[PDB]
Amino acid sequence: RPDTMLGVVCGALHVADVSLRNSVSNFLHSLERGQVLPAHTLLNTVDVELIYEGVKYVLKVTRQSPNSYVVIMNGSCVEVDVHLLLSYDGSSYTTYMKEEVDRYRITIGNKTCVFEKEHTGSLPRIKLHRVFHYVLDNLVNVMNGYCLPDPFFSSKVKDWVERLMKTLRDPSLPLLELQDIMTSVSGRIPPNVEKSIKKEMAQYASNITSVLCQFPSQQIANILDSHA
Amino acid sequence: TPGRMQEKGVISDILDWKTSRTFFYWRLRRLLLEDLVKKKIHNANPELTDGQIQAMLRRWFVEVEGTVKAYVWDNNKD
Repeated sequence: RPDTMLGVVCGALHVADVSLRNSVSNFLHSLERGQVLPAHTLLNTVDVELIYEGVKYVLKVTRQSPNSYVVIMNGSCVEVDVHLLLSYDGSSYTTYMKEEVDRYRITIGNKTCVFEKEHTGSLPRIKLHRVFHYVLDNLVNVMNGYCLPDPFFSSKVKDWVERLMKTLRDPSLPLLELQDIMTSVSGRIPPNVEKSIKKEMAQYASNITSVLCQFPSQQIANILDSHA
Repeated sequence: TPGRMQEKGVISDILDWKTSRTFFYWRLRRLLLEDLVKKKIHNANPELTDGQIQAMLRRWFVEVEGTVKAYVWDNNKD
């Protein structure tokens, strides 16, 4: 059968996920019905107090990014993402939710585990092209107004932002993105344009780590321009 | 006949006389605008051929107004 801390995870994000989307749907009540509800009701944070074998589990759950949900134990941060699809440390799992008045009843396939609602730690559950795109998009998604689970942010963004600025100065970006994209649309390809792109990505690559390496923009556009 | 002519590509379309005034009006005014902007572009960079310029202007349109709106180019008015 299941593992307790997974239990807390799928718990926290089941009640959370349901509540978060519901909170949206409660907003939609208020919006058609003209009620100017206070912002807070959209409910990121969900407060779960769940005593398994004497130890209460004290938690909050905050949706952190459109994919990502963060389970927060006393101000901890463990990040999973959904669509029920679950993404965890090492595997994909199936979860079911039975809710009661005061108990929380989770069935994980053919397996059952039961917890009553009536300590303090964190979980370790943890390329330049995606580190860039990913981290940048995540923060602008943060800063579109999604919110923030805990204090750590003011640290987190500092690391994040050096990765941005630094990898943005790093002239291996155009190479890594033009490698990776022109590799993933390698077919359907006209070889005039392929020998052009593949040569010149290759000797952007030869000329990377030069003090004076810039993209040959006008050149790629012009080639596209004549055979367009 | 025009059907064959058009199909074979030495002309772009068959029109109807009655709506010819409006049609040709809107198209020509924008044909003219296109010429004016291309003149600015050529001044900006002599190496580009007129043809490459054509494509470039369309590309700048698709860029500004969106991939969704490419077809609009064939709408005289917009």
